[PDB]
Amino acid sequence: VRTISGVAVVAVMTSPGLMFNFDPYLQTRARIEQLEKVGHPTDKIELIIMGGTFPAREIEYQDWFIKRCLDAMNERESKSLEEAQKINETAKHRCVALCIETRPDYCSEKEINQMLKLGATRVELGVQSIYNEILKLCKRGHSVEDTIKATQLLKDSGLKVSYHLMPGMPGSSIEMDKKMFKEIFTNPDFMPDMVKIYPCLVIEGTELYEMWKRGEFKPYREEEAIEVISYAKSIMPKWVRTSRIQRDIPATVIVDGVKKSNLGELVYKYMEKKGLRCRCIRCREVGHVYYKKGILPDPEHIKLVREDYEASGGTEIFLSFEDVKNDILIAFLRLRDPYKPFRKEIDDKTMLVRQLHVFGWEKALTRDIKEVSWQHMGYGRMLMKEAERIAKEEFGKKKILVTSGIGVREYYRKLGYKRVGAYMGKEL
Repeated sequence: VRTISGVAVVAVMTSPGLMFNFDPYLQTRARIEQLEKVGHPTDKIELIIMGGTFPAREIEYQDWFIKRCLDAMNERESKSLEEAQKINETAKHRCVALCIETRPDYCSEKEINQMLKLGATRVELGVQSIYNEILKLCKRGHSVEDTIKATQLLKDSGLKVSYHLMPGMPGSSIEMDKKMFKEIFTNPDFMPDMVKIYPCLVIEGTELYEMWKRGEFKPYREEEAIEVISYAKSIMPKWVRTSRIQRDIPATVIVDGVKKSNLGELVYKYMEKKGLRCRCIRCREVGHVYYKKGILPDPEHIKLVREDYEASGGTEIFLSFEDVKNDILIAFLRLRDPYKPFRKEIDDKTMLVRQLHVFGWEKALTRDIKEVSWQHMGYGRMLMKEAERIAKEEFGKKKILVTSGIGVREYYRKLGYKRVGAYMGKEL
């Protein structure tokens, strides 16, 4: 069987899910209830806004949609978005993360301002491909230049950046896809924090369906998808987090393409056969290593580790606590020296804490030591202390701004941070 995490994922659908006529409150509440039915904790919630067009909707609609999702978490009505957010800072169901999915050409400064106002902590760009040939071929409404610019504006606003990517699009190839993944992790224009990967599928009613019928598009089968994703994972940097390889599309709607439901497991077994190692965040995090391999961090070998890389014109500092003998990731912090910020509260003497993650409670149903956690052991506070030290003593910055989930602001207050516009900030 699978694993129970301490963070509840609540994914909701915006208007043009079907059962609740896209009501934000009913979707959020129904998902929480459903999770409580099966004994999954719901005190910490990652809210995911699905649709990819949300940032293009009227602001009135966005504010209301997020307000009502928070109302369902707060279990009470609110007069406005801002009040629902204030209430949620101390509610029983805290919004610790808010991910908004969007097309890369709907990611202007104005839209980023609005997303920060909503409390967003992560933005998933519908990149699909980094090659303009492929994008025009499939009549996508964005360029690779859109993706690059959006990525930079997001990073320099302190937000986590996720790329949705599709191997096997029309016009592509196995080698071309492999090159795309190498470029995404070694070209500073890209360097995303997360990637969501799934091979391109043929679903009736899409342009891809039209191309497929014309004989223009033969989608990847399992073998091809496995080869590309296995390569991608073998080269993923330690600072990249991947999504569980899966899809919420039932096999009876897939005209052509990968139908089987265990693509992630197939990739894993292929990587074993070929001796391909995976060092990315999902592969090494405590809960996954315990579920997969039955072992726990060896405290004699837990160290603070640091890895730097150039991204979108600036410097990313990836700090982690890690069992370096067994290569197990316990916690990490993303610190950025920004490049060309535009937000009012970001100086040229400002460092950005874009993310702090301590892997916490986790009920591994398939192991005999069931519950395991690593919060309240000091790793988060030690990562923050190191981040402040690096910011002040190495980069000569004078203030540090934290991108904080609504429901996480209380944590940063305990560490001396105060609200600074959309962020939690501290003078160094």
